[PDB]
Amino acid sequence: RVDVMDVMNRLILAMDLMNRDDALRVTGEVREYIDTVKIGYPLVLSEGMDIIAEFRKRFGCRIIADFKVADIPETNEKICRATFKAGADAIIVHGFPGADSVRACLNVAEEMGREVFLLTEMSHPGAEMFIQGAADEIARMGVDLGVKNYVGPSTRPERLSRLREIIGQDSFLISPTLRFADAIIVGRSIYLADNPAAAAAGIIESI
Amino acid sequence: RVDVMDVMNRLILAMDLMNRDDALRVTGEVREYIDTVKIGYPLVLSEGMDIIAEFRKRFGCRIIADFKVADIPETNEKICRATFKAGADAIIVHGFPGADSVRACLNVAEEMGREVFLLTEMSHPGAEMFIQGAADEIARMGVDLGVKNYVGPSTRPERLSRLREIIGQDSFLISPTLRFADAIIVGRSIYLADNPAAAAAGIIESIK
Repeated sequence: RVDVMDVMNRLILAMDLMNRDDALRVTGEVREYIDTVKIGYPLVLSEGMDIIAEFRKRFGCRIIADFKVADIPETNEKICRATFKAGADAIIVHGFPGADSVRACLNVAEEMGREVFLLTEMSHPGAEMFIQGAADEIARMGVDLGVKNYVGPSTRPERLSRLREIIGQDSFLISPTLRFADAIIVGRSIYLADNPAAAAAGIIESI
Repeated sequence: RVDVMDVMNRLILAMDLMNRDDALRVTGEVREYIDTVKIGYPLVLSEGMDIIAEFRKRFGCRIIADFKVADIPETNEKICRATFKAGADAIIVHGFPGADSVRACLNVAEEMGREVFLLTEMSHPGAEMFIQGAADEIARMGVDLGVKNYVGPSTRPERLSRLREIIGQDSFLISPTLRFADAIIVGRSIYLADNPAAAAAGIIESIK
């Protein structure tokens, strides 16, 4: 789809290592296979937000900030602004705090020319308690607000098809499958592999 | 209560300013009235996590990291560990992602001798959609897991009474009232005032 991001090889690296040397080194080993990297709080809190600009300059990659933004609207605005100022191309935001909290993020993203990904569901066991039951309504909330980028789980394929039905065929969907999602997110299988390149290149072979 | 934190004057400063100079300056202006300061992501992402240790050293204050932790268990562990290593005395965690996500935080806090605050509810308008309906069950989940520190909203007094009933009389409850909560959180009324010290001192006079 032209109006949503192009992710090289439909493979997003979840760079969840917490030290700068390893994150930069392991990312380097697989740089030829991916142009989009997802980073989260453990890395940025440990090493500083300046690491975002570092990735983009050293590897030329898009950065998705997996910050699971989940505050009140005013605070969400400030988190998004700081994150985009640091160079992030996109930010992942929770839907459970409701529509105004999501809209706050969309406002800043539109202002600054960046993207919001709405996290519709999670797949860790505790997600059954509240998240699973809210997933469909959160996805619909996103659609109603004009959200064009979504994160959904891959552990249950039939959940991905359901998400697709809600968000439509054109919105961008990434999942941690490619019949429904536009790109897959892979972390450990790559960054822990004794040969990250052998892991990455292999995954792209199947894709 | 002896086994939960003593907050000076029952007043927590929500230091939500985003630049280091102002945050340190305005905090300095009201330093004698508070020993517990809540810091969030806008400040820490803008200025670095090193600012946490700076607050504790310059003001001798306790720091609560209002990071609204809301990830999977493994990632929650790492966020908590990084935050505690940076010197935070406590961290605020969402309950919506469920019990294992909360327990991950509790594990690290117990290891490192720090505290987890469970956020049971929020008071912005959008909170009605999903958070309001989950609040009682989240508070009960906290109790069942041995959580001793909670954050609840104050805009609805009768919600604080309900929360207090669930968590019992001894757990520590903070809220943005003092008949139910152990301490109140104040931000803008203090840090955005021609004379923050006048605001802080005044608030403390009402508390008796």
